[PDB]
Amino acid sequence: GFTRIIKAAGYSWKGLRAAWINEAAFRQEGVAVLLAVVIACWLDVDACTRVLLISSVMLVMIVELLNSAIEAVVDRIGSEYHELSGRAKDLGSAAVLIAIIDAVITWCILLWSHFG
Amino acid sequence: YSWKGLRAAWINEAAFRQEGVAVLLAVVIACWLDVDACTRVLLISSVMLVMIVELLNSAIEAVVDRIGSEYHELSGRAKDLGSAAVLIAIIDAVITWCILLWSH
Amino acid sequence: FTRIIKAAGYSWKGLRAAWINEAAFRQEGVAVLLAVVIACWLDVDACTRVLLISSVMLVMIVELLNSAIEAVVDRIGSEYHELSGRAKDLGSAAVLIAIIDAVITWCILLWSHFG
Repeated sequence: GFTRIIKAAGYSWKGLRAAWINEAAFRQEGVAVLLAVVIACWLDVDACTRVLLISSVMLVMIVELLNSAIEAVVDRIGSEYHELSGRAKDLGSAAVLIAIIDAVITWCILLWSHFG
Repeated sequence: YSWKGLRAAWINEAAFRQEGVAVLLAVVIACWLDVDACTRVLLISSVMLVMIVELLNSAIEAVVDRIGSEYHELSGRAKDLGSAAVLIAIIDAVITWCILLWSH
Repeated sequence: FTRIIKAAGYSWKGLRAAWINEAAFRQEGVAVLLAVVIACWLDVDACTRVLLISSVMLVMIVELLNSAIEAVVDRIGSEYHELSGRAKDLGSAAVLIAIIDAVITWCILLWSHFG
């Protein structure tokens, strides 16, 4: 079904709008993302450098989204159950950090060869 | 664990079959074109990422369904959030191929 | 600046937990620093050096998200008394594709370099 694509596309924009509204950390990163994305589109670099500059930052977005989905499950569980170790939320937090450290290292290495 | 989940996602998820095709297709096309290593890697890694995310999405959807048969605001929020991550990976793959191939 | 310090602590607590508990994570931690060392020491261009480190770091990201899902299934599987590891499977499947992707990357990158 071709309409199945427009359906799953609907479920997506719903989760993008809901991430931007409820999740605060998603908003700040989205700023640094669209900035960096634009910067990459105007930097005089090669298609490999440009893609690597854009994708590394967009990975932060993807990971944060998966982190928000996990938290929504812990919150769901937290409504029925009383105690929460919050260890699942701690692991999803680390994943986002590693994505950021990655994008930072990516941008530095790529720009210090470029500007260097 | 590994092969049990890839055969489960293939038999069940229709969008995963379309990505499995896409991954292998990407590997081929990346190998045919006269491009350098980094280009070939980016051509493949981008599509493989879409698959990696879609698997994590289906993993979450599996948990949401196992928690309760009942839809909650927070459970619906979970599914939609993961479904959005897949889109970004798809778009990221689209951007990747465009920047690389327009330059070629 | 108070929310940022709070989140980074959650990340250290998460990293320290994954290290102590998950053996596969310790192997991947070794892999990252080793990937970094190998990628840097080789007279290698920027994009390749990034891709050599990025690909291995991506593995660590998926392993962490996987272990996060595993923790949720185990909170359920403790209070639900019903175990259908459909989720734990799909998680490990993702990490595998991350690893395959990493090997391919290192292959194609290092193959072209020494070509």
